[PDB]
Amino acid sequence: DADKLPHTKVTLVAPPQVHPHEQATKSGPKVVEFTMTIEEKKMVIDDKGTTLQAMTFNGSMPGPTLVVHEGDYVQLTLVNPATNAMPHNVDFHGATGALGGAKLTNVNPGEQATLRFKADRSGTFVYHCAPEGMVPWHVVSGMSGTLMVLPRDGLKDPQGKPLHYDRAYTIGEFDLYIPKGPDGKYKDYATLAESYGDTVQVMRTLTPSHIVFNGKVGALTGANALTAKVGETVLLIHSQANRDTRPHLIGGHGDWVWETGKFANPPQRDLETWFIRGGSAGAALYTFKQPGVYAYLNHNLIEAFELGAAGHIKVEGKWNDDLMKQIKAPAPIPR
Amino acid sequence: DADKLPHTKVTLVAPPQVHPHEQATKSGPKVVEFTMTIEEKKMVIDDKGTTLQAMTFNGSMPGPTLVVHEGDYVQLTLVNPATNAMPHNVDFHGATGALGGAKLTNVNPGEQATLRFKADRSGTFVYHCAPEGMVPWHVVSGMSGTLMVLPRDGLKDPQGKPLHYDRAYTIGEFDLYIPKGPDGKYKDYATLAESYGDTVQVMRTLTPSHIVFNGKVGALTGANALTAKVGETVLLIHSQANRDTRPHLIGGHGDWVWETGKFANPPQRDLETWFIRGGSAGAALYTFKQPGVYAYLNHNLIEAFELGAAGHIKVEGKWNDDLMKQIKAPAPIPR
Amino acid sequence: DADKLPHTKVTLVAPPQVHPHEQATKSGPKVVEFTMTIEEKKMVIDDKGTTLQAMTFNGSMPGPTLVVHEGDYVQLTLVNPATNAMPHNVDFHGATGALGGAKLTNVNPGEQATLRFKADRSGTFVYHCAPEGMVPWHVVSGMSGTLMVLPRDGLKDPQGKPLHYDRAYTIGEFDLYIPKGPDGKYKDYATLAESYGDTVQVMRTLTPSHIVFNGKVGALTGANALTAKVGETVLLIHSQANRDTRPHLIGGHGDWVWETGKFANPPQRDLETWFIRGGSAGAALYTFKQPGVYAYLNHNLIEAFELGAAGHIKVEGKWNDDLMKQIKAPAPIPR
Ligand SMILES: O=N[O-]
Ligand SMILES: O=N[O-]
Ligand SMILES: [Cu+2]
Ligand SMILES: [Cu+2]
Ligand SMILES: [Cu+2]
Ligand SMILES: [Cu+2]
Ligand SMILES: [Cu+2]
Ligand SMILES: [Cu+2]
Repeated sequence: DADKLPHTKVTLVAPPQVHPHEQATKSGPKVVEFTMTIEEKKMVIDDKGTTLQAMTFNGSMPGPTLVVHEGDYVQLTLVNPATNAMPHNVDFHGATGALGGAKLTNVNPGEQATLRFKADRSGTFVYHCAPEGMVPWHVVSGMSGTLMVLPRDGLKDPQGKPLHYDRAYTIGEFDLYIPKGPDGKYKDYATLAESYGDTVQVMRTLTPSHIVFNGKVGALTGANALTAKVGETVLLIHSQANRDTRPHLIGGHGDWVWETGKFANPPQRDLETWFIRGGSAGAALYTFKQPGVYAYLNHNLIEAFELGAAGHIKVEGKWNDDLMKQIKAPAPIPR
Repeated sequence: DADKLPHTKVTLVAPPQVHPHEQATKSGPKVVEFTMTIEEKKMVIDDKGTTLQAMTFNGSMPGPTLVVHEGDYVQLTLVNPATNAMPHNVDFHGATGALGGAKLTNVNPGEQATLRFKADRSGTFVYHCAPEGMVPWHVVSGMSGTLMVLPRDGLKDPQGKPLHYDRAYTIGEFDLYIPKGPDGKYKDYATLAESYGDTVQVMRTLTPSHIVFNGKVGALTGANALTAKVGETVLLIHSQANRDTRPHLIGGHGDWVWETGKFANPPQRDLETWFIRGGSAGAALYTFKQPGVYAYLNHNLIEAFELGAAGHIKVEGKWNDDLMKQIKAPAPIPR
Repeated sequence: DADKLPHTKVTLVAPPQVHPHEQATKSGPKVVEFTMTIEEKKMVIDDKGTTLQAMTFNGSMPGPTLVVHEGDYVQLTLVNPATNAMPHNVDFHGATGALGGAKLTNVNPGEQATLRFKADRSGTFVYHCAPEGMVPWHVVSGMSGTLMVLPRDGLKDPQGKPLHYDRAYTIGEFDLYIPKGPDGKYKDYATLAESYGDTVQVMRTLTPSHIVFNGKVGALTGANALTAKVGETVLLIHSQANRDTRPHLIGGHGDWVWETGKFANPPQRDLETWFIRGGSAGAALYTFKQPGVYAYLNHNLIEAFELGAAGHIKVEGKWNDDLMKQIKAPAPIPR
């Protein structure tokens, strides 16, 4: 009986980081408690000052990643402060029943609720807001994130050998539908409510205006690049709650990848590019072998470079000429 | 030799049901005989009364699912009544040769033809009309359905364990390209041929006006919701003859899924959302554990809730608080 | 050490053919040397005379396929002739470090460079141009191709059994973004640079004007249809550097398919339609069992038949009535 299990509290951290956690654990099932507080806020999403009347869990896109182990119970207190203007709820693709929890968590501004479910299936799973009658708007406006449910004995390759990472990063990719006025410029709305009708018109075209990692063009670049070093193994968690994407790490690979994001299935290896179906989260492991600034992107290259679905990984360490060597630098064609 | 095997006649049923059949069978190979009659008709596809100048196998979108076992031969009599305007035929993705049967089943109005092929590969396979030079149009206007070739000893998990279902449901998803006039309203055409030029313009934009399950918005909802109960295992067969989709059961999972639809391959488990490549049929098993109304949808949520790609499953039974419980109902935040 | 391994030179051949190679080999690792020369050129891409200001590796869309074996080193000399307008480079998805090679092969017109990398992972991998700030334009204008890294002991089925092909064909599929003038007709530009701004605005709409195999509508039809015969096994290599596609052989199957294109993973069998993610190359084997003209296409049928993503395979041999038979030819409905 779950009420009699030990309860532990986890403090969530902002993306792209993930809160500390164990992979293989000797611990038995717990009720792991989390709190998230909804925040509606206008956000600048590109270098030209275009804004999004956004909606978020915990003030970020994506929402923070919640990690537990298979057999644990997730107990979330969802808070919708009075400072907000719209109702919300939460649907966990990792949960069973009641439309993922959305039926049991309808919180209007000024309310909160607490939900518990058993995390009985391992994998990366999307959670997102889903108010009846306007699910897409709330999702495309920013309300999604990942629940990672690791197996108790950690991650395994297809032969049962253990796989281990030194660091997890979480990337949420958001297809945005920002309206334009008659002058062809993006509209800037004084209120969330005012953005609704025009935004739904754009959504229905199925053509996003921007596709961003972690909330804006350039979110994971420059000072905010992800970081690693040669010999380090990273897990890259990638969520897309509404639309397909095809992650790729330029100059690297997916050493082991769960593109459908479910760890009881054997991963695939050596992938150049993988595929995250809209409404899911997948995960890739990679162990760096070369230093340099890598790009991690959606390999529809228009969506990456023109619409924003690209970030970087700055990697420290020593260059390996056996893996790759510039035999002759760019020079005049022999005459 | 095929001519010397026992012949048997199966009566097809209208989607979303699937005609009665065995999973594991003791029976040996048979020539299984099916008849289908092409019906061109004007159908109402949304709640505003928009119409499609539709083309169907047997009067429904999708056509009925034909079920046989691996090793059986399928023998179809395709009738094109005199009252239709156009020539038609049939291409079975499950068959080998002559463009899937299409070159051997060219029936003009007033004609019929009979085709036999060996169903030597197990899986769900799309069949669709494919008249030379008119293929996209006949397919997007409704002419597709599923052939399921069950393995003789039934469905297997990756370790070879048997998987069994209590009820199969068949969902066809249709991307529709309905034209609009200068006033921005959907056009209503008196004849099939009248719809052609305008429909082709809309098709070339690759943007569907509507995406529907089983022929219309709301087809699998209300009185026509699918049904199940706690403890029951359903097989959800999903076809999309022209365009990708990404099925998801909200509040549930894909316990075992063949997203590429081919049963000699091992399935994957615990999927939140899977992927049906345009031009294919796939199949998912799920055993319900909670009662309630579930949504089964294409998890591009715009595609689902704005354009029509969603249905419901009403599930009877007892709520299980271990799996999910409302610890605290929505209430005001302590001030 | 790579410097001391034997070096051999391979002469590339024009798609759809692949240069002669072994599958299983007794040879040890080698540094395999290749040369490619970039050709910018205006090309006619459809039957009404529409032109693309194209960029190519070696004069063709796709660039030729490079075949080596796992553990070999690839050593490419990349030549950008004095007569081209733009800088180029190469990113091998099969290589590790320096953005796939891109940072080490920045060749302005009149320059060349030589890159070595270890092909330590088996599979079909995209290579494509990637000059900083112009990646999408160069890829969609035609600068991509496949590296096939064959395992030393050749292709294997899921149980470890060997799989052998008699002939490989390489199909590169290109989503094109050709601009239109105010009159609604496709623009025809005098120079490459003239095409830039307009092309970028089409690209951002995410809607291709054309999607073609090997450079143009009907490139692989008529006199240029691919060829085979009953009993022959072919390997069909399919690359898409920018956008998803869903290949299908009409009247056939993918007997064994690596849709993510990585040969250390077990393939899937009996596929009707497979899925090549944007930014990847995949591979399918089929053994022909019926003669006739097959269509090989992207099974979004609008993309295939309206936009151009279709070709043909003409197959010689003897019809097999057990696989498929016209029991009754089209004839009047009985009365
Ligand atoms: O490797 N894609 O830029
Ligand atoms: O079988 N696709 O036309
Ligand atoms: Cu919300
Ligand atoms: Cu969802
Ligand atoms: Cu037809
Ligand atoms: Cu087809
Ligand atoms: Cu280039
Ligand atoms: Cu690339």
